[PDB]
Amino acid sequence: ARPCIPKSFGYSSVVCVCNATYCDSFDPPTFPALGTFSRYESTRSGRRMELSMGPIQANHTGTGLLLTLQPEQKFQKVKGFGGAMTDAAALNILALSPPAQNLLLKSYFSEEGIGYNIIRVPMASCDFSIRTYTYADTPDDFQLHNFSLPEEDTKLKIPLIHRALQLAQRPVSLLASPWTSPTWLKTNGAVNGKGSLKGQPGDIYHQTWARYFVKFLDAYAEHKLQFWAVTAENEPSAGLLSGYPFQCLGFTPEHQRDFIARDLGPTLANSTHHNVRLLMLDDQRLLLPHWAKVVLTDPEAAKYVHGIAVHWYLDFLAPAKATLGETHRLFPNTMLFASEACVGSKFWEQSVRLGSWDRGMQYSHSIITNLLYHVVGWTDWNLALNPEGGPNWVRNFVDSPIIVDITKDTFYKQPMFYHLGHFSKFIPEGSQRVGLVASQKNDLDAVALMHPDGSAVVVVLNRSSKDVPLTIKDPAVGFLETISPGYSIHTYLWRRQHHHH
Ligand SMILES: *[C@@H]1O[C@H](CO)[C@@H](O[C@@H]2O[C@H](CO)[C@@H](O)[C@H](O)[C@H]2NC(C)=O)[C@H](O)[C@H]1NC(C)=O
Ligand SMILES: *[C@@H]1O[C@H](CO)[C@@H](O[C@@H]2O[C@H](CO)[C@@H](O)[C@H](O)[C@H]2NC(C)=O)[C@H](O)[C@H]1NC(C)=O
Ligand SMILES: NC[C@@H](O)CNS(=O)(=O)c1ccccc1F
Ligand SMILES: NC[C@H](O)CNS(=O)(=O)c1ccccc1F
Ligand SMILES: NC[C@H](O)CNS(=O)(=O)c1ccccc1F
Ligand SMILES: *[C@@H]1O[C@H](CO)[C@@H](O)[C@H](O)[C@H]1NC(C)=O
Ligand SMILES: [K+]
Ligand SMILES: [K+]
Repeated sequence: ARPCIPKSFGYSSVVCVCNATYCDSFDPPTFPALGTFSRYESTRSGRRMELSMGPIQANHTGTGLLLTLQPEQKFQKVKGFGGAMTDAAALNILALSPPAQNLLLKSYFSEEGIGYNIIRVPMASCDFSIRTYTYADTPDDFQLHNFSLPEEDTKLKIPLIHRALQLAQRPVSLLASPWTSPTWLKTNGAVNGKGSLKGQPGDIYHQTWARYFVKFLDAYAEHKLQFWAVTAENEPSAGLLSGYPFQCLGFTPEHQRDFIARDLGPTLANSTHHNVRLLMLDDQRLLLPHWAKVVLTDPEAAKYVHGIAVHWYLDFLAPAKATLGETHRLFPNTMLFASEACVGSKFWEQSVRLGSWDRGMQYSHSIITNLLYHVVGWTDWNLALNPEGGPNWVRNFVDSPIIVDITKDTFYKQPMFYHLGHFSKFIPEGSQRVGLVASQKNDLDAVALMHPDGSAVVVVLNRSSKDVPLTIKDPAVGFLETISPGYSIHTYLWRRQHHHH
């Protein structure tokens, strides 16, 4: 509908520049007729989700690389894609003028944008906050009579969530996660540092903490927001670490098991919010499968846990087959969901690299890895940051797919935004991953899914410098002759006519 306005900041690719009167956008989503495919292309050279169409052909005479769709080989159903409405993201979005705020939110949540259908909401403050607070800071209030939402929620986050929901045609799911409890429930009496809930699961401290979740859901329900899921704690391993710099609450896996079994599971199930799903872990994948074994081999905890939330720190390496693969093998009925991903977190990495194609490729490669290892969704971290990668009260700056520059009333869409978009826009909730088989060894990364209405989507990532000709075969439909240019990502969509073999 409106093309990217590119700008270079001296990194490998460009950002797209948006402001109070202009942002790139798509037309309303339409499928090509039977016999035609749609291709959306982004390239390092600067193409940004450019649409082209081609014929599906009955015949293929070539002998080069063939990717054959396996539409009856079915894997996981997809919950969706989105990102996090932290205090930092809310402050950056609202620092824009109302026209630019609108264009930013449309970029993410509308059908003329990339179709996000998940928002992660911190329960009170985290590092991406400028004030440290919980919802029940008044000490020894075990019945939580003074629980209440501050303006960070009522004036910033809740109104923005409502605006996102109005722009979305897809139903949006909210996920909530706490970082710290009130300090009077913790062993160390501080929001950060090494410390856990006082006492033992099943006691007053633990019962109060579980009740805080229900008060949170109650308070958001007064504002007409309902949650799809909650996690039992953001990064429970972090609060076991001496000197941890920001809000945390430490649980060993046995502690989380007992908390869920004795306190959180029973309290949620006894509430009006009993349909809210509970996700365990909410931490890095190398804690799996150990954490899953500890929690899910206890039948009393197991009966409360709907899924396992995992974090992706894209600056780091970790095995996927031994963590996500093994967890799926051992616990195939417990969904895996990626609840946070970020890049640029190491202190020595420039937090915001405007126009980094490499960070874009890290994002899409991670998403493909995630989907090939049975994960049902992918959630980015902060929806928007400033050019420092903040604000952040401990200076823990990081990158974001949208960077806001208040001094120019401008925001910049990073390659990461488009890499994520190649998935979020084209994979509706309820899509199912299907198999995709290469005829010969090759350098491409790819994934195939089927929409709820039977349509096909294939994402093809080329992290190499070399242009790779290829053909996609859909046994029921025909052949798509294409090329994967060096340093590109493509999404292919087509309708699948009924066909008998
Ligand atoms: C927002 O950005 C747009 C796009 O860059 C600006 O519009 C451009 O302005 C230059 C300078 O006058 C023109 O030469 C271009 O033709 C314009 N392009 C388009 C597509 O309109 C616009 O001025 C900016 N708006 C604000 C409020 O700063
Ligand atoms: C389970 O939830 C019910 C909600 O009905 C709680 O029952 C109420 O508890 C409050 C005090 O906490 C009383 O003022 C009400 O009279 C109770 N209502 C009824 C209908 O009995 C109950 O406390 C919860 N149980 C837990 C958390 O163990
Ligand atoms: N030509 C295939 C090869 O390049 C690997 N790509 S892949 O199969 O898509 C893939 C598998 C596992 C994790 C991430 C991945 F990207
Ligand atoms: N994982 C979420 C947690 O709130 C920490 N925020 S962060 O963006 O991941 C991060 C940034 C900089 C340095 C270290 C970090 F962990
Ligand atoms: N429209 C949102 C829907 O839930 C799925 N969208 S879609 O089918 O992948 C699509 C098709 C054509 C053009 C753009 C698209 F996004
Ligand atoms: C495909 O091949 C066969 C001939 O072997 C025939 O159906 C047709 O001529 C070819 N072309 C198309 C577009 O079907
Ligand atoms: K309060
Ligand atoms: K950094």
